[PDB]
Amino acid sequence: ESADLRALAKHLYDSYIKSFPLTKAKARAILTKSPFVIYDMNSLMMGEDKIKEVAIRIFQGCQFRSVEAVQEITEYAKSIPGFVNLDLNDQVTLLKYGVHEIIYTMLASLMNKDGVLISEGQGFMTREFLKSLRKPFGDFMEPKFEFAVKFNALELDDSDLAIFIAVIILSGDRPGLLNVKPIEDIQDNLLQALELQLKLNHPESSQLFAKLLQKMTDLRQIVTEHVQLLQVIKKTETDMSLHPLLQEIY
Amino acid sequence: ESADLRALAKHLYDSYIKSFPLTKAKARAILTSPFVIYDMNSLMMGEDEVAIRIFQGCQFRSVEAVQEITEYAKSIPGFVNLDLNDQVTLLKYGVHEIIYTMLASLMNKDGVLISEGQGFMTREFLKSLRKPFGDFMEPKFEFAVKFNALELDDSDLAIFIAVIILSGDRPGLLNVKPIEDIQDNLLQALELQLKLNHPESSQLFAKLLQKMTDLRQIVTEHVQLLQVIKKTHPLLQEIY
Ligand SMILES: O=C(O)c1c(Sc2ccccc2)c2cc(Cl)ccc2n1Cc1ccc(Cl)cc1
Ligand SMILES: O=C(O)c1c(Sc2ccccc2)c2cc(Cl)ccc2n1Cc1ccc(Cl)cc1
Repeated sequence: ESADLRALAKHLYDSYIKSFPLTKAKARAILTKSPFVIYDMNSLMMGEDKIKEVAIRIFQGCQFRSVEAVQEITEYAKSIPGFVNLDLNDQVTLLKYGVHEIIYTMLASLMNKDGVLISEGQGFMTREFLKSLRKPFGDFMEPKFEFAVKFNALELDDSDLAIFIAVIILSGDRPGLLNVKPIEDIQDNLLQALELQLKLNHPESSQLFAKLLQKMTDLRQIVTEHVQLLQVIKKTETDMSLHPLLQEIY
Repeated sequence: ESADLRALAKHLYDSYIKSFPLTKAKARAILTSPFVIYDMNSLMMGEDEVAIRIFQGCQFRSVEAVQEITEYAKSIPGFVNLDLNDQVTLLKYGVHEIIYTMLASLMNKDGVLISEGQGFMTREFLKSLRKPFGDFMEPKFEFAVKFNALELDDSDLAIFIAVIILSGDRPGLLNVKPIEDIQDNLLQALELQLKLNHPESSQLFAKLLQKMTDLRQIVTEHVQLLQVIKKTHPLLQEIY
């Protein structure tokens, strides 16, 4: 029956709002109290005032905020009906891989073709400034921006993304999973949830479900580059430290 | 209205049984099948440091518990109509007070029900621990003995725990008016329920409102201990 899921879709929006303070809705407003834009070396030196080299400072900046994003997605995951009940060793597995795919989804919410929100929306930072960095980091965030723009085209809601965020973490198709059946069953309901939500919220985006499920192809492909790229920067610069929570995931 | 109150009582009760798989009725039934843990040796058998592993299962369950509490607060009339920030606050603080209340329904003098009922840890086993954990649950056991002496049923608890949840004095509530507004309602319902289901028990109502002073005691003191437990996985620490 519908109300089964309609109400499940509600439970998850409400947790979504309660777990991530920068929503797609809040970003879209501040991308159309305006952000301080950074598009040059010095505008970064203002960015300190207003809100080791730059490419390394700015990389370590992506890392702190991601340690706090991983915090946010754990909080959200606990909320998902079933997840807390599952095997403990697999909870840790689902997050270990389920995190990054979530990140570059929420990322897209903060992105347009031109750049990316920063410091909780306080600032903006160009897609072309980023390209113009130090040899390893001049390619740090480029495919993100590419996928951001194709992914954002579906023009998803927050309420949509909350169920899709759910489906992601509860994969089953993940490496190291002892009990796969109960994961895959939670997801059968989340997919069932998601299906009706895309019909109702976006009644024109025909095969939006299909076209959304399709973007999990793009998403892993992104994670793969980030991993081996992230793996380089350790060899280039063993001076750099990583946060242990980020270590675990990686 | 004498009839409205009897309605809130039932809506709350009903939601409570859906919300909580293991009732105090059937937890009492069990207590008088369950695999007991009384030795170290029973333990390594029932699984199929050691002081650490036991503490940390209390953890995994304590987090399952939280979720079924959040599910249950949903059905409290107009709970959801509250400011979402305020919902988070009420749950955040009340959750612990309701865990020991429900941990009473699993406890008797000599130990506590385990694994959603399939087990029984001796109270004397629990007492027989290391200084970091050898009087961990000892305080708890005294609360539940005195608490269970009020012979509340789940019909009463289901109204009682709703009231814990909406206690309007929590740190950081933004709009306290409706929070107390509902609590006034659940109080009015709990009065009628205690006076109906136990007309023999005089001032039971008054006596339940004092154990809430105990609950706030046992919860700060437990807080105090899970920071003393910080004087002895990164992704898992974050889970808890
Ligand atoms: O501090 C920040 O919030 C920040 C930073 S770090 C920073 C912020 C202000 C001045 C200097 C550095 C960042 C760096 C990149 Cl290359 C991309 C996004 C960044 N952000 C925003 C952000 C980072 C990660 C995620 Cl998952 C979402 C938003
Ligand atoms: O998973 C359980 O059912 C359980 C546990 S979990 C456990 C069982 C066997 C060995 C180690 C941990 C538990 C531990 C303690 Cl020191 C006290 C009560 C405990 N329980 C009963 C319990 C029921 C509910 C909640 Cl909120 C917390 C604990």
